[PDB]
Amino acid sequence: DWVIPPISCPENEKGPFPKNLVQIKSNKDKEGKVFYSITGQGADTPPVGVFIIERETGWLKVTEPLDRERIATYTLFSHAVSSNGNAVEDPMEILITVTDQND
Amino acid sequence: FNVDVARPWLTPKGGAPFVLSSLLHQDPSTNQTWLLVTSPRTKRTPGPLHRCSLVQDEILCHPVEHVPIPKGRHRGVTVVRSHHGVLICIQVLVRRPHSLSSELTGTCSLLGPDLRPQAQANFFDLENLLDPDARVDTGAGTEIAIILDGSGSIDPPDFQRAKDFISNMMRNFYEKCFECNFALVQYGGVIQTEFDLRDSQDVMASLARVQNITQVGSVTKTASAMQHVLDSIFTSSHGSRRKASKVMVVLTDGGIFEDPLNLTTVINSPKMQGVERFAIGVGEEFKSARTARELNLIASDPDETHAFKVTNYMALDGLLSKLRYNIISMEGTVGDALHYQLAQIGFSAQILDERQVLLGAVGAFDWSGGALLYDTRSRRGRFLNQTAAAAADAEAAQYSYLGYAVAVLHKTCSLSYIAGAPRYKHHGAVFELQKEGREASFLPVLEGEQMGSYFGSELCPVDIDMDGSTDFLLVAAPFYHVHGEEGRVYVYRLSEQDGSFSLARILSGHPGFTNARFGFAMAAMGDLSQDKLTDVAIGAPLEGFGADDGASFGSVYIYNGHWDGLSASPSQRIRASTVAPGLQYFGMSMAGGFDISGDGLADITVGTLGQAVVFRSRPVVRLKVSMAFTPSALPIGFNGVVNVRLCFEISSVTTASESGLREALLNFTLDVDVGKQRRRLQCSDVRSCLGCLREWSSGSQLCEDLLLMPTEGELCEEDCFSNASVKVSYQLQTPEGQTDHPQPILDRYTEPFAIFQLPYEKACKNKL
Amino acid sequence: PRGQQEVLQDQPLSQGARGEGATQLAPQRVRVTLRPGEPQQLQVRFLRAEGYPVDLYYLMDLSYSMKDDLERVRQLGHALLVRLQEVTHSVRIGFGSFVDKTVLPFVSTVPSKLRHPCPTRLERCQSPFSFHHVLSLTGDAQAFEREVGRQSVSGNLDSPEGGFDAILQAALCQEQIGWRNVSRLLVFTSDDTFHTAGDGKLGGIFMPSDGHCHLDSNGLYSRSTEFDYPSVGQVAQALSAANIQPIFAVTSAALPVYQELSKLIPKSAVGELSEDSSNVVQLIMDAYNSLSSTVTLEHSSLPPGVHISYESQCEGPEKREGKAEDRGQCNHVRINQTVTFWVSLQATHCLPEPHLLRLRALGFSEELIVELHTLCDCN
Ligand SMILES: *[C@@H]1O[C@H](CO)[C@@H](O[C@@H]2O[C@H](CO)[C@@H](O[C@@H]3O[C@H](CO)[C@@H](O)[C@H](O)[C@@H]3O)[C@H](O)[C@H]2NC(C)=O)[C@H](O)[C@H]1NC(C)=O
Ligand SMILES: *[C@@H]1O[C@H](CO)[C@@H](O[C@@H]2O[C@H](CO)[C@@H](O[C@@H]3O[C@H](CO)[C@@H](O)[C@H](O)[C@@H]3O)[C@H](O)[C@H]2NC(C)=O)[C@H](O)[C@H]1NC(C)=O
Ligand SMILES: *[C@@H]1O[C@H](CO)[C@@H](O[C@@H]2O[C@H](CO)[C@@H](O)[C@H](O)[C@H]2NC(C)=O)[C@H](O)[C@H]1NC(C)=O
Ligand SMILES: *[C@@H]1O[C@H](CO)[C@@H](O)[C@H](O)[C@H]1NC(C)=O
Ligand SMILES: *[C@@H]1O[C@H](CO)[C@@H](O)[C@H](O)[C@H]1NC(C)=O
Ligand SMILES: *[C@@H]1O[C@H](CO)[C@@H](O)[C@H](O)[C@H]1NC(C)=O
Ligand SMILES: [Ca+2]
Ligand SMILES: [Ca+2]
Ligand SMILES: [Ca+2]
Ligand SMILES: [Mn+2]
Ligand SMILES: [Mn+2]
Ligand SMILES: [Mn+2]
Ligand SMILES: [Mn+2]
Repeated sequence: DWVIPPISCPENEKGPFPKNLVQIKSNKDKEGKVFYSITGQGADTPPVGVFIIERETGWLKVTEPLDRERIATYTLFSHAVSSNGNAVEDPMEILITVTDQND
Repeated sequence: FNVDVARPWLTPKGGAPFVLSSLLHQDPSTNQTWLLVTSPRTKRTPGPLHRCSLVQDEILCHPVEHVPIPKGRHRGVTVVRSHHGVLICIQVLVRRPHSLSSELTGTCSLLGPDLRPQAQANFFDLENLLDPDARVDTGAGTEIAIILDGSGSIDPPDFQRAKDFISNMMRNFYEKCFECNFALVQYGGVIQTEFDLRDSQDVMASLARVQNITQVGSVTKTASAMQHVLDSIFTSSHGSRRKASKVMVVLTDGGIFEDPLNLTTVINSPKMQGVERFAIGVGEEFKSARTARELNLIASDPDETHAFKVTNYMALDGLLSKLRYNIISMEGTVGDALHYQLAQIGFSAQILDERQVLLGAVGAFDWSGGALLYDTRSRRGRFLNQTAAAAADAEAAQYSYLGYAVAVLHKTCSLSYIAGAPRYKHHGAVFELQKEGREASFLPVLEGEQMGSYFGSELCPVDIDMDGSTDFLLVAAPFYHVHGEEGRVYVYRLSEQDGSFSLARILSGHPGFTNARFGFAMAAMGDLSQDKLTDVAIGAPLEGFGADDGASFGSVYIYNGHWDGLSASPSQRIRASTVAPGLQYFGMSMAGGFDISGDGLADITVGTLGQAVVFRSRPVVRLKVSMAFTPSALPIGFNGVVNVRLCFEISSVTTASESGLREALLNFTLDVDVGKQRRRLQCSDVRSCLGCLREWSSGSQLCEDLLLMPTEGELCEEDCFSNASVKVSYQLQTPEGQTDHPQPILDRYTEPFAIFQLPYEKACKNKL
Repeated sequence: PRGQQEVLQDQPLSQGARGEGATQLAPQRVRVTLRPGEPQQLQVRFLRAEGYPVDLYYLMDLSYSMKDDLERVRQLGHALLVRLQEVTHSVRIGFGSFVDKTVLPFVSTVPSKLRHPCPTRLERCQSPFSFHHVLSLTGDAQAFEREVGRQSVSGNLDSPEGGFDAILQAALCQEQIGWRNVSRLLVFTSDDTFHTAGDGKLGGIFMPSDGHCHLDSNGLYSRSTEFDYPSVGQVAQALSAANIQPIFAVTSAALPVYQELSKLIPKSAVGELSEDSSNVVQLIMDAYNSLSSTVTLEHSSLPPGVHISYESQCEGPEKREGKAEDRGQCNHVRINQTVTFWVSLQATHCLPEPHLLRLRALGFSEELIVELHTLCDCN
């Protein structure tokens, strides 16, 4: 299970960095320590680490400024593992849109 | 009388077999005689029947081959005999699936005249064997392990709902499944047993500890919980049974979290083989496919009807549909009526012909009874019972035990079966099969006179003159009470013209014993008196119980047949103490009438409790006695010699009488001039005539010449003109020495004396 | 010189239950001055104001057909004990139980039903047994009530119930049942016919029963499965040998079966265990009131030369024709009945001038004292 609102990050913001967009919240956290590892094109495959997540809290952060007009959307996933190494939540296909500036 | 209590043959004491009954059997086509003995099952006894024959003056025993094999406790071995074959029945126990009570019927094997096997019968599913048109001719449990998730991520309301599910399932399973036992476990974090299979023996306590369980939160360890359930609940160390079916009810949210053991490491493990699994989803967090996959992997292979929600209390049918039980109505409860479940067919038996046998059914229809007439060739039979259609109330006929004994009557026209019902109206009755129209049923013809006497528990038709008819019927009341249980045996003369029964005599044991149980064992022993009539034997196993040292106790009476019926008093009474020490309950089973000893005479067998005795029988010699005088008629005033001749000879001869006649002795006295105040004739050798003791040589003759003469002194002057009378009295004395043969005996029903006359010559025109 | 006889103390009769409130004999002291050839006489009287002791074994059926009738037996025990304890000071009451033999045709053998014989597992029940001695004869009434109010029902397969084994074992097991050898009553409860000798054949039991005790330390008749049920003759003989009077409190439906049994066991009585249960209590009171006694006058050894004799009179002018020592006894005394005696003393010669002796009823606490003064010399 997951608790995620719709996702978007505007174009070409001003720094500094990182900046918080949304939270990838698991569900079994009431029993403790559901760690994370975002993946997919955009985090762990070029373009490298444009989006990265903190391992315990779940904050999805933008690392450097964006533009849609080079890539329209950045699809992603999330591994979510417990402290014993076993997977907990299966990945959910986040899909972020850099919402156009009409330019 | 005939029976030779001097040299009784006994089976070895204590060791096998343990004889419960003994019966002699002779093969008509070979004239071989064996002493068959039935024994209960033990670690030593090889079977339920042995054949024992006399070799080196010792009874040696071996097992019969194709007889059925008893198993488990002893429950009854019947062996009956006829010149057509031997029939051996063994009461056996069988339990059917999902039945809470067991059946108890017979298994019977019919061997031929030579103890080879001929027919087989297994009286289970008796309704199949029955053919109600057959002409009657007359001429493991289950164990449920509840694994309940109190791991947290389950709010208390969901815990309470799961608790209610547990309680409702438990109550229904206890109500409608009897052999069901429960266990419970809770695995939030640590694994914590709440009650065990041993606790489930008390329904109320187990149901009471359900609604009291408290939650443990923490983390969701399903795999470790299941491994613990396999390793510490479904194990004999905690009351789990080997054969009982095993089931599980995982009541989980499907949220496995931080558990060392892969849940496939457990479901594919060796121990999960043969264990059913039901999953149930507590609460609602099934928003994703992972929970569904986990919950179904917990569920057994057919996911249909193995995954549910706590809200559907109808979830666990199929278990309640397949584990349903049925009870035989018992002593206050409702249930299936007793038809044939505990019939005990084969309790008594009678071989009628080479094809047909008649078996008692003491237990049929609430122990009313009956008798199954079984045609072994075609394997079909008819049930013969008392008719309940005359009045709708059949309750009056329950617990009659009709068929406790069975017999036949060889009337001049047709057979007529009879069956003892030793609890009819608490007296007992003897029934007779009567036939009318298209129906054949038992009706009460004889009735007892005392409560608890067991009148009709033993029957013995007797053909007193061996002519094909049945002249008397003996009916036993072994527990008749005057002071103690002395026993009693009625003697019913049987009418040739009408075929009805009329009482003739009532027989009772020797006075002085209060606990004889006279009438327990009756057997028509054929001909023992060597006179072509039928002799009977009646046992009294308890005669002598507790007397003196208690070395031995029991008795057997012999009733010689007579032209007008069974004798008034017994001709012999064999006592336990006079046979050999260690005989207890001597007289409980009897048979005889065949030559097992090696000479032409018939021999008897009396089985004690734990031994069998075999008695040879003695020849009966009846002596022809004749005489002559010299001079033939006493002259007038005779002072001269009165020479005598007294010739003895035998009147009936057999091979055994020839073998044994010639080592006993003859003893005869002469009494002269019987009845007078004074005698006319001396005895010239007083020592001789007044008593002699001779030995007998050969052939059949033994004669002696002895001398008399006129009395010494003045001769008589008051009775000179009348006759004299000479009386010879003979007795036969038998030494106890070790003569190989049975020594003879004089007939009991013939006078031991013979009288002659010695006339005198009167002075009239005619001397004599 | 001339003789004299005198009475030295006075004591009236009373009708108390206990010894202090009860009176057994005439006053305690008298005097007699004997002289050679001059007999003197004294008068005595006896009364049984106290009641005899009693012993009462309550033996009830615990098969399932009795579930509806158990209230009746539980009330019958209480209504019996109250009545008996209101009359006799020294009652003892025990308690035993029975179901049937543990072999197939009589009792189911499958383990599940052998543990829980009742139809449903929610029922409170107990495993089958043949005889279970629960409470040895005791004077503790509350113990009897507490125990009889605690037993649970068992199961069975056939309507006939084996209570004959229990009766025989109660008769034969005297040392551990607790009989006092005073007066015995057995109260047997059931609502079914009974098994008799011969029925064991159906279960494969061949060994005839034997007259010996077979109670384990816990009270169970464990070896029951190996012996046959006793015959009515054996039961009658055993009860007669032990002087036990049975009283069958049986249901109105099983009553016809037990009214024929009452004819064979001579002294027995049969009643109906109704909802009121006063008739059975009355039967048991009639059995208790049958107890009678023969009172004899004991006496002490006389001094040299002295002699003594007796005479007796029953209710009414009746005497006893047997002279001398026979007239020292009177028979057929029951509750609150009285008899009388005369004792004559004589002297042949004197040796001690003063002397004393004592007499009493046979085995009674109260006694009599006589002071003798034998004289030879003149006044
Ligand atoms: C087995 O024993 C029986 C009984 O003793 C034997 O039966 C007897 O058999 C004989 C013939 O073998 C029958 O007839 C006899 O034959 C001649 C005249 O032909 C004569 O010696 C006799 O008077 C007699 O009639 C005899 O009647 C018959 N006995 C009876 C009672 O039926 C049988 O033979 C024996 N079996 C074997 C195989 O030895
Ligand atoms: C003598 O034997 C006959 C059978 O040969 C007995 O009659 C039978 O009695 C049974 C009693 O249970 C009847 O069974 C019926 O079966 C079903 C299933 O329960 C149901 O329709 C009835 O409630 C009843 O129980 C059976 O119909 C009846 N007749 C036959 C032909 O079998 C008879 O009771 C025996 N008499 C005595 C005195 O024992
Ligand atoms: C031959 O038999 C007669 C009886 O038929 C025996 O007579 C007995 O003799 C004894 C003394 O020896 C007497 O006391 C008996 O009264 C006689 N009669 C009976 C019936 O016993 C006689 O003894 C026998 N002869 C021998 C040598 O034993
Ligand atoms: C469990 O076993 C499966 C294969 O059966 C494997 O793919 C998986 O990684 C193992 N571990 C877990 C936590 O499921
Ligand atoms: C049961 O109730 C008792 C008090 O009667 C309590 O001590 C205990 O914790 C409760 N829980 C269980 C599981 O027995
Ligand atoms: C009763 O009397 C008998 C016979 O004298 C004696 O053996 C026994 O000990 C006494 N007491 C009991 C309880 O049987
Ligand atoms: Ca005839
Ligand atoms: Ca004869
Ligand atoms: Ca012979
Ligand atoms: Mn959890
Ligand atoms: Mn009842
Ligand atoms: Mn009952
Ligand atoms: Mn019963």
